[PDB]
Amino acid sequence: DIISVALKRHSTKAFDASKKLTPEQAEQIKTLLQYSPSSQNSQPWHFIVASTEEGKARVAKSAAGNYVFSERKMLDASHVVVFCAKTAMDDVWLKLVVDQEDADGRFATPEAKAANDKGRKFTADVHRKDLHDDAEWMAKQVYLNVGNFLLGVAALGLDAVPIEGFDAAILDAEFGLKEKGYTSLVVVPVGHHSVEDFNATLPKSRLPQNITLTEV
Amino acid sequence: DIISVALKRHSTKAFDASKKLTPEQAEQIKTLLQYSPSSQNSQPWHFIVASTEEGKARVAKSAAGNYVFSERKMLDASHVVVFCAKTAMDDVWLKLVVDQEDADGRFATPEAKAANDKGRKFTADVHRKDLHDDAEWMAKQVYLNVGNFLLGVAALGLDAVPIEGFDAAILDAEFGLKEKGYTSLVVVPVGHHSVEDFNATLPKSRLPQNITLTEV
Ligand SMILES: Cc1cc2nc3c(=O)[nH]c(=O)nc-3n(C[C@H](O)[C@H](O)[C@H](O)COP(=O)(O)O)c2cc1C
Ligand SMILES: Cc1cc2nc3c(=O)[nH]c(=O)nc-3n(C[C@H](O)[C@H](O)[C@H](O)COP(=O)(O)O)c2cc1C
Ligand SMILES: O=C(O)c1cccnc1
Ligand SMILES: O=C(O)c1cccnc1
Repeated sequence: DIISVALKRHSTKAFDASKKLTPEQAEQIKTLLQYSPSSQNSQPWHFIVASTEEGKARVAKSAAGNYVFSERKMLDASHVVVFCAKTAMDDVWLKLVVDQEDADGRFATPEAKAANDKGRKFTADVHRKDLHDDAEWMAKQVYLNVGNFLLGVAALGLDAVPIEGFDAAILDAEFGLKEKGYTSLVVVPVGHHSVEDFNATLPKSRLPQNITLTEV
Repeated sequence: DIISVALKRHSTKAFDASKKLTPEQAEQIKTLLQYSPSSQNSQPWHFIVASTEEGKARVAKSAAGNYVFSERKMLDASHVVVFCAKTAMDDVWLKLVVDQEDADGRFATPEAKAANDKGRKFTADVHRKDLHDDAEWMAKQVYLNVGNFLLGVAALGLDAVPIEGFDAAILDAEFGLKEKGYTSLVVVPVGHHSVEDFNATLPKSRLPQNITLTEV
């Protein structure tokens, strides 16, 4: 059951390099990434999935220097996912989203399609013109995908760890993200933990509900 | 299987008001909220869980004006969760987190406790003093909790919808959040969909992976 998974999952501190995802697991993690929800189904994201040693080495360049403890995680995991957010809101993307919704058969009429597009544009306009927070808004949706992903991969029986401990400017330059209109936010290595993962046997710790939660 | 869950879940557009969470499901959703991961185990969040008519009516005040379509969802769902983020980083919270980790038995020595606290404080200081983005950073963690929650509730067999379509200023004032140092970000009604939920029978739509995903 999913509660057992939420209580048993942990942030892996060390991965077993000999243990690779099955072909089926590799496809499943890509499905999890794709099918996350997002505000207005905006999907304001790109994913880099590194599974070769060369690919993972390129991602790990971002952990050089101050983030050296992140490096082994990045190199030793089977697959490494880099979660990127769109930095500017392009109208091309919004059209792409609604054209895909149309192709998938979500609209009964042209008028329903037009209304969906109008709603999405309105929301995007509120964030960019009224709140001046569109970059933040898009990044929040990516963090939502990360949360979905971490629970999903645990429910597949895989070990993972979310990493903010890397240099985003280096990762951006390594993959040319700035010019494509993306920024890297979170790196998530995925695989199986090794016997050196000290966190696997430690109790989980959270604040009590009487501190964080009010019932009304 | 979790992939089936991710592919079958949907944003509910209409709830069945007669269909309530079981007592056990109500406890399980609160556990999901508590046990989400967060950067540095910072847990920079508060949750309001409304299950009474009075409670849910208070939340639904925020679905006024531009947000009237959110009102039915908030009133008709069994339980409504408001996800709030801390707005100022208080040192009291950071001390509380590490004191809880200590009580749960995560540290072998006083030196390991001190190092954990030092790391957490360093990270918090980078966001507040160097990046000037601490509010954004805390809100990102709450969105991560939301993504965890949405998949978890689906795996429990419950329907949900995430809502950004509400008036946060009204919700903040209704519960006195500003003075407590929180801001409401996302409202998630939880329950069972009704036969009027038009989204339950529509195909799910996402951009193809050849647009959103690069393998390296
Ligand atoms: C957004 C995010 C960023 C994180 N960054 C790191 C990181 O850079 N290095 C690391 O060792 N752990 C990292 N963690 C793991 C957290 O410390 C961990 O989630 C938290 O202590 C709760 O423990 P758990 O994940 O075992 O439940 C990160 C977690 C999240 C959610
Ligand atoms: C952060 C967030 C905010 C959302 N806000 C709303 C909302 O205000 N009203 C609504 O009807 N749906 C809202 N949605 C639902 C999205 O439109 C939805 O996730 C997506 O279009 C439909 O895909 P799904 O059925 O896979 O969730 C929100 C989704 C997310 C992730
Ligand atoms: O996804 C939606 O339908 C949505 C998102 C934000 C605001 N209003 C609607
Ligand atoms: O949670 C952690 O261990 C963490 C978070 C950010 C950066 N470095 C470490």
